[PDB]
Amino acid sequence: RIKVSKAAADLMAYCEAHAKEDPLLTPVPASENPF
Amino acid sequence: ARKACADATLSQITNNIDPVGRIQMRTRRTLRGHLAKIYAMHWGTDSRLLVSASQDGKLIIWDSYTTNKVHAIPLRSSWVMTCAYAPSGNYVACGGLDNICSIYNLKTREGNVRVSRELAGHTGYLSCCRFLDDNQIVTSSGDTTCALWDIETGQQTTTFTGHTGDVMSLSLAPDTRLFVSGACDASAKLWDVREGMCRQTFTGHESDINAICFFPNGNAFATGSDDATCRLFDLRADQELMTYSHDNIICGITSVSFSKSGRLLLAGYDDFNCNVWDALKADRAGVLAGHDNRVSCLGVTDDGMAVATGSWDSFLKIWN
Amino acid sequence: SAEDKAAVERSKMIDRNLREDGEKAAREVKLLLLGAGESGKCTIVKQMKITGIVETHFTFKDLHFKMFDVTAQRSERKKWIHCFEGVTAIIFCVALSDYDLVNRMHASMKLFDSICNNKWFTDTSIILFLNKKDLFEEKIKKSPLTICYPEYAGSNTYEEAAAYIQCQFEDLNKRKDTKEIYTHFTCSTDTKNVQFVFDAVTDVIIKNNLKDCGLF
Amino acid sequence: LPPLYSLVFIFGFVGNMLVILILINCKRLKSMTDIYLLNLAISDLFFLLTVPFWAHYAFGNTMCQLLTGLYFIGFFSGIFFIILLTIDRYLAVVHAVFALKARTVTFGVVTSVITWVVAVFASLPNIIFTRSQKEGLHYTCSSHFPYSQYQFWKNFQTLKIVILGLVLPLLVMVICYSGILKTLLRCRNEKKRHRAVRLIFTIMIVYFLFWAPYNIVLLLNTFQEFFGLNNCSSSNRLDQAMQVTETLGMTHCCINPIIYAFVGEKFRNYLLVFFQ
Repeated sequence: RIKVSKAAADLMAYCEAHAKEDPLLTPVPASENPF
Repeated sequence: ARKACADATLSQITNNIDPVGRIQMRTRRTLRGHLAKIYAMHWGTDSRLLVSASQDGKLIIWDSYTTNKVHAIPLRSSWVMTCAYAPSGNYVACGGLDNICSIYNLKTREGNVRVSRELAGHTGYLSCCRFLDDNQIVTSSGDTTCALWDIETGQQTTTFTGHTGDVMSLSLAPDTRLFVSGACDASAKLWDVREGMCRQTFTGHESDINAICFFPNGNAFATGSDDATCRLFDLRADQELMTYSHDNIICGITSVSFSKSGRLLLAGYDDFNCNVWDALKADRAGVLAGHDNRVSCLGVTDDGMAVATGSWDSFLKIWN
Repeated sequence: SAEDKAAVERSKMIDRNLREDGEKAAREVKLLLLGAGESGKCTIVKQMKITGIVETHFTFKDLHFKMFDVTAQRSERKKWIHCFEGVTAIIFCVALSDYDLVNRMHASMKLFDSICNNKWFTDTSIILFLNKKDLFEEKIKKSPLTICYPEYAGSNTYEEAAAYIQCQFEDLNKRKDTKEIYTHFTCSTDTKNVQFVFDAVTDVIIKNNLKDCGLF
Repeated sequence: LPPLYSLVFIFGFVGNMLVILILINCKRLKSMTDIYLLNLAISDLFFLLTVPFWAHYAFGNTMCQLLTGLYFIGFFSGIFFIILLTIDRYLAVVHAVFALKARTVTFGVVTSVITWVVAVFASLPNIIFTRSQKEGLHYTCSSHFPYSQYQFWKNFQTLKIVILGLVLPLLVMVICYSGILKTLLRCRNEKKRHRAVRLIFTIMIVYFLFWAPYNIVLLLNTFQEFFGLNNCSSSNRLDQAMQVTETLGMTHCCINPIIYAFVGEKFRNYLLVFFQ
């Protein structure tokens, strides 16, 4: 049972690491986008 | 009990994070091949083929890239409320009110789909099915019990009990060692696939929970209930974290899905359209609409290439 | 373009056979069976003609009928009643003799009021059946109907006791102009009970077609 | 009178298109009766596009032969479609179980093409005998027949334009709706039947108030032996009688959606969804 701050820090760090390679929040070019 | 661990709120920690912003997401293509209402939909591991279940007795597998129907499995029972897609991609599951989790083998001779195995043993109506792997599958039923299944024998390998109300949905963690399910008693239980125990209980909702989805790292998950609130829970602190409630919305939530990054949360509402939530700010960042009827399904690909929403208007749309 | 053409070609075959596969559902009549206890789905299914839900297929007057019984479903109805939204008609089976036993008729309307005033059953009519009529007269002769409702059914006579109960089931709905309610007293003959079902569903087909024909 | 032509296109043109624009996106032709009104919407515009070009608004013989045809094929297609809708309505109610197997799209499109090709077949004698007397006007084109067979073609064209005009549809209007009313008074809903029975009488009478005046002046114009030739004074008065009836016949084409499509209870439900 860790503190909420330690668990919250893990969630934001995971989102920040995968933020660049996220097609939703960062749109991708149309040719690279299969749709 | 564990209120000592509630030292601070995630919003205060996430107050310094730059907002996602009003992102605009459009429908690249619409899948209109069904005839009855759509109740189930799952995404493939290859992010290429998705399966959807409709009330017409047809289980259609859609090719997302080319907008084509790969398969059309004739269901024995027209009433279906859940479906699953195997991680290997060989089998497809489908439940319903018949208490039968019919599993069909796609890789067969001459491309003729056949029933791989008939699953029985649930007294209540099936509500959710998820493939642990090609050999095992977890099924949620309306008899307030969920059990693990084996393909080649069909026996009750492991039964998870402890839910006071009937389970509506469940999701699997990326490491597949743990999974949680949401029942109608505003509670969520953590079950181990190997031990079948009740490590900790998640609750806090004011109505029946209808949506379950894990955070991409596997250390957290979010729930979607009919109390017009989406609640995110963590497996470590075991508390309520960043409830997603807005005064404009009063309707319930039917499907909750997470993006691959986990920064923003997908939530399906029965207000004739779907909603996009910020998983760290609880801000309504971007709203997508266009469904003729209320939406019932919502899923995101493994790579996050696209997100699909399944509504009752017999239409499937892919959003980017 | 050999691979993509074959994928679309085989997908066209998938779309072709669903045109008549779903058309057969339009010809077929979807009927839902409700009941407070074990009295549901016992009368019509007893006719000699052809796990969670048992469905009966029978063709009468060159019309396909599909009857669905949900008696085996012990889960909460609020979670799966929306799955049956859009059926042709709803068949309600209630025993007229179920008033002196523990109170069952009070639970019958409690089930009946929930399904009749449901938000997903606005366009779907209900054909309620007052079963156990053969022994209802003997039961009311043995004990008065006043033990069920404080407002007595007239003077405890069979001619007006059954007529009182049917009205007590037909006035629970507020949406009388939205849908019609068909009441029939089941007899000791399979051909008589199925005849009312055919005529009642026929009126539903007439009503349903008028919205598409534009008359309504 | 010039403003009367603009009033027809004020709501009839885009109203007809709004029906097409709402059946594709929302209805998706799930019902079989939906395709009987979209080709009906194509037919009335085919009759509507002739109105601006009929008033000599601005190519001697080829264009008006298409304009004369676009009037007739546009007219016969719409008048034959409403016959099919009443037959569709007749079979829907008086034979409930027989229609369920009959009401199918695969039968709806095959019976819509054959009634399209009988309209061009019944109209082609007009295109064959269509030439322009005055090239300067560029819009005055009439039916010219050989002197030996002038009485044959003039009578046959008139004999077919009236029987296919009123008596064949009105005979279907009465034999079908009589059976419809015979299968409607038992609907045990007096509040809803009152508006249902009232509206079906309007469909019959407005047909006799828009196409009958065209036919009433037509037989007298064709059969001069009765009154026209003997009088010879009303001919100048009857010169504009055809023109005022054509507009009175043209305005029947723009009231089809309000009497066949906008009167369905579920139809307005898609209207607000289309507006969004």
